Amino acid sequence: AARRRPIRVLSLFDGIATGYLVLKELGIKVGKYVASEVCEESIAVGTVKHEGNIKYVNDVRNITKKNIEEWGPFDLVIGGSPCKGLYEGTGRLFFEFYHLLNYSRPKEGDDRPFFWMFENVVAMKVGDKRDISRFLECNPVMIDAIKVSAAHRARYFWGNLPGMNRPVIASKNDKLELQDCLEYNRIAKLKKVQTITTKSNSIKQGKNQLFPVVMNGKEDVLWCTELERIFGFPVHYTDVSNMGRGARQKLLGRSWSVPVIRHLFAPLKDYFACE
Amino acid sequence: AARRRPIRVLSLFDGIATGYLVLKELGIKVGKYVASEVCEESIAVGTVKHEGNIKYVNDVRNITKKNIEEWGPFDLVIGGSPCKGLYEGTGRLFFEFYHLLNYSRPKEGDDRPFFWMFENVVAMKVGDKRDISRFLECNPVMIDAIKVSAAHRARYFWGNLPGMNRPVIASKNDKLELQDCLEYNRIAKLKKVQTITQLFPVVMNGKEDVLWCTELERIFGFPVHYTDVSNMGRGARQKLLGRSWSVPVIRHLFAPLKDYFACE
Amino acid sequence: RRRPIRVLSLFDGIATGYLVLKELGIKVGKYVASEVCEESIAVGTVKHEGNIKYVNDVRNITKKNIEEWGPFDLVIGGSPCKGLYEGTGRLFFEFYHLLNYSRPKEGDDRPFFWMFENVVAMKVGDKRDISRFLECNPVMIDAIKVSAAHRARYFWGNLPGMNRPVIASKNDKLELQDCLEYNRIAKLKKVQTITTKSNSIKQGQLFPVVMNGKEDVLWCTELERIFGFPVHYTDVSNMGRGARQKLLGRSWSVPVIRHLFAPLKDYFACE
Amino acid sequence: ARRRPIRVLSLFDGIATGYLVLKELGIKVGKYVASEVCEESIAVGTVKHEGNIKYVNDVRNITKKNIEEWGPFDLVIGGSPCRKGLYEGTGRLFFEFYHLLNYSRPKEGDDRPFFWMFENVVAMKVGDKRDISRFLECNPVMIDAIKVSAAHRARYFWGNLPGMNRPVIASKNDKLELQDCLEYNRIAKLKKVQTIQLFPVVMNGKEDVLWCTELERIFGFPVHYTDVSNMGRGARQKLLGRSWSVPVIRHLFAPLKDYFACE
Ligand SMILES: Nc1ncnc2c1ncn2[C@@H]1O[C@H](CSCC[C@H](N)C(=O)O)[C@@H](O)[C@H]1O
Ligand SMILES: Nc1ncnc2c1ncn2[C@@H]1O[C@H](CSCC[C@H](N)C(=O)O)[C@@H](O)[C@H]1O
Ligand SMILES: Nc1ncnc2c1ncn2[C@@H]1O[C@H](CSCC[C@H](N)C(=O)O)[C@@H](O)[C@H]1O
Ligand SMILES: Nc1ncnc2c1ncn2[C@@H]1O[C@H](CSCC[C@H](N)C(=O)O)[C@@H](O)[C@H]1O
Repeated sequence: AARRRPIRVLSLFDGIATGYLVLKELGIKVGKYVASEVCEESIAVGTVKHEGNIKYVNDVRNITKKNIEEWGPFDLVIGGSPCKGLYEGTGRLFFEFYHLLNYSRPKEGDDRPFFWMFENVVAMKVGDKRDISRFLECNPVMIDAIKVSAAHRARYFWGNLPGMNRPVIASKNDKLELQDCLEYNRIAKLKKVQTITTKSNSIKQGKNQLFPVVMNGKEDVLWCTELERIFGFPVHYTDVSNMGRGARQKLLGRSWSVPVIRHLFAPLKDYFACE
Repeated sequence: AARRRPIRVLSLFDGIATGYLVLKELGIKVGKYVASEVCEESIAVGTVKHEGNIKYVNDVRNITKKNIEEWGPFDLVIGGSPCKGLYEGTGRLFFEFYHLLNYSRPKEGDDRPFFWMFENVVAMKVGDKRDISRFLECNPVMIDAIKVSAAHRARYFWGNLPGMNRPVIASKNDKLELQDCLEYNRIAKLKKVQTITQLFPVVMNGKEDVLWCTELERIFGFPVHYTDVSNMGRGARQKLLGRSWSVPVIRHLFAPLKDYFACE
Repeated sequence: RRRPIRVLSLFDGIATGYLVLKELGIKVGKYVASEVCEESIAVGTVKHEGNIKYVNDVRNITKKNIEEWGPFDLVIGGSPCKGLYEGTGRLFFEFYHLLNYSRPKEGDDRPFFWMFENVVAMKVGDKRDISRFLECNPVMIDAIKVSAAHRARYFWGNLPGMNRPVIASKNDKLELQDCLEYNRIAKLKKVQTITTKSNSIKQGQLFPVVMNGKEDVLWCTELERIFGFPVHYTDVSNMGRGARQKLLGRSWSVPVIRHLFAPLKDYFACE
Repeated sequence: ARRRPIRVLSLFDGIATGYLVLKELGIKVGKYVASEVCEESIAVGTVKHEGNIKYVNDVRNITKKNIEEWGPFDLVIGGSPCRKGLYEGTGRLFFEFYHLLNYSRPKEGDDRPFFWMFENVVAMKVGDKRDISRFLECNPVMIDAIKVSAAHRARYFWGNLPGMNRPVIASKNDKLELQDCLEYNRIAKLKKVQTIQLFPVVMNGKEDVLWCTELERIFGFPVHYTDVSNMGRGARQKLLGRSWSVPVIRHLFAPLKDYFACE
């Protein structure tokens, strides 16, 4: 942290503040974090677990250039689309990411560094993936969390962060297999779970809808605290505002894999203040 | 400057080649004119009436960046949307124009002149009009042909052409009212025809009658018998002219390009 | 001391006669047409700015009318292309009677010219019969000598130098590639005879024109050139391919009618 | 004063009513050319007139070279064959009469007298009556034989003969009523026969049709004028049914005496 400043981030579709969490877990000094989220449950998680440092705004469709020019400047712009295709409904929110990203980019004649990233699910009509790549002038890299977690989570990542397209290597602290994410006296029938959506149908193996955990000879679904270890979140990250299996699995099912995002944000320690 | 060159233009959704027609009438040298059009009847009009000077390609969807670097460079990129909204069906062809326009833009910092234009009708959702303004980073200038032609054709013009908000004035040769565009022994009830896509406008021999194809051509400012090509009857001639630009509106927009490219 | 020509054209069609007299420079003082096609009437009414006095079905033209509209210096007619004494063929007799009513009274030296066209494809007895009525033998004139299309037609009449052999002019477009628009190659040099039905374009059934490697039928503006009509002569009253090919298929070859009317500059005013 | 015999071409001559009327009229006939194809009809005028009538053939085979050879002619006459109408079938044989008539007319400006006549039935389409008048440049005069014979025979007569509209008067020798035409012991129920369902004649209180000799007196022909070439009841009535009425023609031809030689 020499002659550099704290980072100034604009996270759209921020969810449960995965981005702010990683910048802190890396030790990057976070000067400003602007989140555009509508889920009042998701908003509760970042407001509490990060002690109101995140400046929450509102629906991304009501953000204007005048706002981007005032809240800014931004060093980082990140967005993860909501998991009808592109030009219909929720998918066409990407264009709201497109415009705010362009409004945030440095003006002609400002060589200052500017990084961005946009995640989207791998399950996507190839006409759409080809289209986003045309808008962003950039081709995605597929990063599967299986290499760094105990879950299949294939996602496409556009952007320009240093060493994105670098291949993924695990760390010694990553709970690599399901038995490492489980609580006491729980035996994982498998090693890697299938992809996890918001619905409970994603917790049982695809072929016969079989439970992945066996406690006391009887099969059981995963607990909420065990989902948090699978996605790399801190334990009890989502124990907020009286949420049950319903919400907790919704907020996590939509989320990023934290060890994946840390793989992308790790080189940002080079360009901004750290402590 | 003074050492100018002929103009290199890519025209998407070209139709009946109003852009090339307005250019040669303006007196500007055209070195290349690349057109993207899929209507064989429309293709035939610009192919015949301009002696193959127009390079046709195909469906704009099949144009890649390699094509733009082969056929380029370009000084002018012009496009007119096909009149469900923007994000569905034929409205979303605009994004194809959006990418090919950005592909064709000069290299960053290249001081060469480069101008573009995009047209769309006013009968458009305000949500789509704003979104196009957000994509192009530009606000439309509305120009109605009523001031220069005998037609109601209000349209939005996105672009960076010199002086687009310039006031629209008529020429000495602009056929302003309907009676100036009619064939022999025909009298016009009206003086400015409403839009073309329930009283008849023309009375001949005391019997009401619709306009003729040759009369539609004079209304939009096209040369007479401009659409008499490829056995097209009243049907095709009307839909081609119905979807087409008004010539004096375009000549108004393209006029200041003479001070940037060659002439004669 | 000559005066403008006064002509009565029966079965007038698209006013080929008026168009040719004009292109010759003969001053026309009165042109009385008998035509029923509302499309054809529109073509001569517009292209000649209403100088042609249209009347109607020839069967309602009476002697009292010929004496009112007259005198006539030229009386021309082309038959509708079942034989003579049946159907539309026997309209020739309506031409026969109006011609004789238009003739100068016994004791009038004034010049009087007439003409009657009919198709070569005709019963051998019907050709003898018309020639018996008109006291005149026909001369076969084929547009193929002056145009790019076979058009064999018989011409009864008494115009100066009809039976003269046909020779081409410097501006006649004799081969098909002279009548085509841009980027079109003619597989042929001379088209077979053209009729109203669309099958006249396919050569007994090859398309005559090739564009972009794909063969195509003739366009309308190319038919106008093949017959010698001015281009866009039939682009009138929202007519599509249906009417244009119908009117031109029945039409006269303009370079042929010019051949016959050219010596009439000697007998009437010209400017 | 210095007149000559009459040179006549009769088309569709039938049983030669023209040559009969001319000699009965007292007019000197120098040449009579007839176009007829019925061999029985041909036989009547050949025998009843001792070959003075020059028969040629079907009118359709008569060319202008013939009309110049056999001519000149002073009289051209023709009766139409009596329905498809004019422009179909036997109606259009009129046009063959048309051209041969105009072939025979004098050179344009020649003052010599030339007379023609065309006959057709009143049972005619008005459109064909109008067309024939347009061709001939002439309007027909209707003459019914009822005024001079004992029959209904109304026919149109196109032509240029002197006084064709002249009022029809009967002569002292015209057999006017049916009883005057009948053989012995036969009584006529009627006074005038309709054109050629009760019987007209009653012989010995029994009904009976007319005899061939009685038909010959009805049309004004000489008695036994058709007793030629083994002709039975059928043929004689056919020829007489299609014939002219002799007194009607004599009416038309009477004024020719003041133009040609009479003896
Ligand atoms: N119209 C809108 N404006 C702003 N945010 C929206 C939105 N519609 C959906 N969102 C939010 O976008 C988020 C996308 S899910 C992904 C969020 C992030 N990757 C995470 O780790 O949680 C959801 O939480 C949803 O609430
Ligand atoms: N998918 C596609 N690719 C290329 N061109 C298309 C297209 N779909 C429609 N078009 C063409 O785009 C035109 C839009 S109408 C506008 C034509 C033009 N403004 C003029 O002055 O004539 C239509 O003629 C249509 O044929
Ligand atoms: N009964 C009638 N009275 C008047 N004209 C008629 C008619 N019947 C047919 N016609 C016309 O006669 C024409 C014969 S076609 C010949 C027209 C002329 N030769 C030309 O160059 O166009 C047709 O146009 C037809 O409309
Ligand atoms: N093709 C033809 N050429 C010459 N004569 C013909 C003919 N066809 C029919 N005819 C004749 O025309 C005649 C019509 S009957 C009229 C004959 C006359 N009126 C009389 O007094 O007898 C018939 O005798 C018939 O034989």
